Amino acid sequence: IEYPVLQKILIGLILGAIVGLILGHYGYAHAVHTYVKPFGDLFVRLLKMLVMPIVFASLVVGAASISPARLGRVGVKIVVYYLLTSAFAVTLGIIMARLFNPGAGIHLAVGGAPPLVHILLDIVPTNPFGALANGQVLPTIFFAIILGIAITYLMNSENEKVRKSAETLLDAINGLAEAMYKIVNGVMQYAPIGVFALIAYVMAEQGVHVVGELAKVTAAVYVGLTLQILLVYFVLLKIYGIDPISFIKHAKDAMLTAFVTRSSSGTLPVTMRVAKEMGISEGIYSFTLPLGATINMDGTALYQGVCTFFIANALGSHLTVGQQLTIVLTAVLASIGTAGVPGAGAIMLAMVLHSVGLPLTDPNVAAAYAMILGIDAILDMGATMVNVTGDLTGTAIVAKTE
Amino acid sequence: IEYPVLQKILIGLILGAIVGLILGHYGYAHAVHTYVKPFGDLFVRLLKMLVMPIVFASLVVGAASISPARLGRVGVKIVVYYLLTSAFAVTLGIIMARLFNPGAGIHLAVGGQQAPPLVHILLDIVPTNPFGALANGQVLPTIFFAIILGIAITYLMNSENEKVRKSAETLLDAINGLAEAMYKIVNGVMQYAPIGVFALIAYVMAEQGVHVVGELAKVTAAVYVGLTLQILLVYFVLLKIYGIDPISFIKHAKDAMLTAFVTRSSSGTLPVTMRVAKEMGISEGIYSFTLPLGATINMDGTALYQGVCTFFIANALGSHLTVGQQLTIVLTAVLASIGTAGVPGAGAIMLAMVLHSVGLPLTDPNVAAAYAMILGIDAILDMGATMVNVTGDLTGTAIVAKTE
Repeated sequence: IEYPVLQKILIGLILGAIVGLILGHYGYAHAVHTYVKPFGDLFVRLLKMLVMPIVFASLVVGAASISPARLGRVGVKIVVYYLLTSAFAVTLGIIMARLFNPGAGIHLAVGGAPPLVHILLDIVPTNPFGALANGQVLPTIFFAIILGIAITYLMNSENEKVRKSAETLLDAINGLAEAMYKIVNGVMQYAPIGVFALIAYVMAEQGVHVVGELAKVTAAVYVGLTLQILLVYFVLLKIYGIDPISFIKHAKDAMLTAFVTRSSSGTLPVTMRVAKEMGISEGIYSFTLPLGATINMDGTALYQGVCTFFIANALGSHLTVGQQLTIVLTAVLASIGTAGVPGAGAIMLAMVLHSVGLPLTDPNVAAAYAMILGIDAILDMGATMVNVTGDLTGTAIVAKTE
Repeated sequence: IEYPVLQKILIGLILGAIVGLILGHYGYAHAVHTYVKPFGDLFVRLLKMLVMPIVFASLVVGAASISPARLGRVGVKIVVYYLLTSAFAVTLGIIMARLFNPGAGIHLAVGGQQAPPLVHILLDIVPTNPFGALANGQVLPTIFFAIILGIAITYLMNSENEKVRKSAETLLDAINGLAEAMYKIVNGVMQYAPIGVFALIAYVMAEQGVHVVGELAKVTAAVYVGLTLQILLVYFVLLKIYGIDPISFIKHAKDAMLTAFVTRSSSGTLPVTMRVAKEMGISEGIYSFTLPLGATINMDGTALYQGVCTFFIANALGSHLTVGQQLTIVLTAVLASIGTAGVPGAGAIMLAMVLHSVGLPLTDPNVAAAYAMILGIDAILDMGATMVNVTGDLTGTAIVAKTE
């Protein structure tokens, strides 16, 4: 139950990727799935477990921070933060989708409803207890904020049974909040097993596919986001003090979980614990790391920039070069929010085709789309890991302001 | 309601193929479907209409032929006929699938590397209610009844009673009244065949023509010339070798092939297919039992389409395909549905079913990807495969006929 720290993770990752990529090439991809996968799950399981308490609890406490600003500000900022990162991510994806040209081997050309208001009203839960119980991040967010603001106001009550109990609750809640961070490390001790087993399977069952013209989308994603980290985030970390390499130092574990869990929200326990140990206050990170996981577009903007190209160019089309954006922007904007779920990228890509006019019925549209689906998991890992890097970057910059 | 004969069809076919292929390239493939298709259907409608009477009626009469042999023989022959044509079709498909090599642009490899009873389909041949049989479609149980009825009528005529010998005639005549009546309609329909043909391969070229491009087109080559080579090298070799004049055959079988190609439906063309065997001069005692039992037992098409398409997939997922061990898979495909190859789109189904057997299931999103390309070209690869099946049906008939 001992041994080296987060190199033990990197020992799992590289050793897994190799043993999986090998094992699926020799076809046992299924056998890997029935023997290895469940240790990879048990990791995501234990992380998921925490996500609800660790968010709800932390954010009642995170409304002990100055309410009118802080939770009125920052929200204004971190929104405008993602605007100016997603903007850069879009043009970094398009200019990666021209650079690499994934549409040469195919080459096979075939011709050719959200209300918002009834999703805005969904933010406000009608039963917070249910909210928590039955998953749900973004209504639990809204409650916790409204609770901790209410508690704040109870402490300034001239009565002192009230001022009394007010404390009791908030403390007891912080008991939980803290308790969970304690577990998040208990889990992390199983993270090398979890990582090894996860990208063992994910490399067996979709690695072999990363070959040929399919691989030419994986290039423009993986180096396209590698360039989002270096050229857009570090440029923003450099320009706001906080030291770029000391950042990766601290954010090591949240990125290696985001990459492997492939789930933005499913890593928030680790994501948040890195912001504690980094030294941001709960009053910021408890509201910008969850509202990040669901509002962050850096990933989808960069994956449906190069994948949008791949399809438009594989059915042998111009793609209105430089009018890529018209489609890529409209994709992001169709689900500005709720990009946290794994596999979500594939869904919007399909949904865009409904808008493009090329419906998934056209058996060659469906053919090209199915190739992306044999590679989506690899393209999802990188997109989430660059999302949760972008989440902390957004946090640590706004934090070191307000 | 007048004008030139079957050139009017060829005027529809070439003019349609051009106007459709053009119209779908400019995207109106849907608009072609909502305006043109329904005149193309109305042709297949009217033909379908006849298929039940014209088979049932014709085959009761076709048991006026000498029963113990003729319907005991020929059946033995025409079975063994298709054995030796399908054998040749298999090796003509494989040796077309190597010749053209459809698996170069993809090239996109995914690992892997990895139920019919028959007896409960044999017992389905015997209907349990002939009336229903007829009513609710069903060719191959209506076949079995009609044969059993006309044999029974034959035996009633040799009855020493002469009310019996009397009514026996009445029925069989009245039935031949129908049988004939239908051939009369089959020309009434044919006068609408140029409109039908134009409208059908107008749409079929709009909605799947544009796809016949690149590596997809390299399967259409090895099908269309692969079956063009079945006609010339296998059927004419058998027509030459059995008297019946090869070019005088196409003369007579012109209309049955241009319907089979455009209706894409083996059984859906039997009215025309049969009328060509009347006007060719075979007896009902043969053609009424070898053209329907053909439409459902003929494999010349599927053997040649799932020879080159089986390759395309095995080779597009970048596999050896065990060259020369193609047959192992191609034979087992044909043999999985020896029968019931008559339905349109059937070829696609077995191709999928083979992958279940190969070990590469349709779930594997690149298996499903390559398969989906074939599905964007299936209709074009179906027209040719049915037209060469119904050419092989009449060839089988006219050769066995000119024997027994």
